Amino acid sequence: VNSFSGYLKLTDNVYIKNADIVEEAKKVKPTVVVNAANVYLKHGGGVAGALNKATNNAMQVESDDYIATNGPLKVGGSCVLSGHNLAKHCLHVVGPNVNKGEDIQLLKSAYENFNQHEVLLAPLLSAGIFGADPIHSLRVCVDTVRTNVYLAVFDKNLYDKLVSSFL
Ligand SMILES: O[C@H]1CC[C@@](O)(CNc2ncnc3[nH]ccc23)CC1
Ligand SMILES: [Cl-]
Repeated sequence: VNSFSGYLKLTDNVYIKNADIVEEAKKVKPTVVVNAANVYLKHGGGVAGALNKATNNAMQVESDDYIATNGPLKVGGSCVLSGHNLAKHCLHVVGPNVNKGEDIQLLKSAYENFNQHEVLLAPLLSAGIFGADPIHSLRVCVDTVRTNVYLAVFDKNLYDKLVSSFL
């Protein structure tokens, strides 16, 4: 039993809700919140910009030190950093950005990072400003993640389409 509330159950391990991931994280304080990161951990917009804003830019400050030490992530890769005031940890995961021409096949690799954590609050990877089809992202999530994932979908119209089209 966990404290996630109001989710629709899609499969044994995948759950979905129309919610602002920032507000969900503040309420639940999950062990892991997933960020829709880029390889430079520049949290300018989308989910990343919103999460970082909610940390009063502390996420960005920590991220800049991480990059200065380690260099950029790989597309499809991840790193674990602090969750600041939102969660114990933030798993920064880089899905492919279609608006940069990146290979959508890397979306499966990106979701594999979730399997290193027993329970996560997450957005749909490569959705929104990353330009992928969110219906496809949900399919890859369900077919790749085996740990317990609670998906927050900001857009109510999109949430309803994801549910009604889910096979
Ligand atoms: O087009 C849709 C695709 C999924 C998404 O859910 C991605 N972006 C977010 N997902 C959850 N919480 C959030 N807060 C700010 C941004 C944000 C919405 C756009
Ligand atoms: Cl977005």
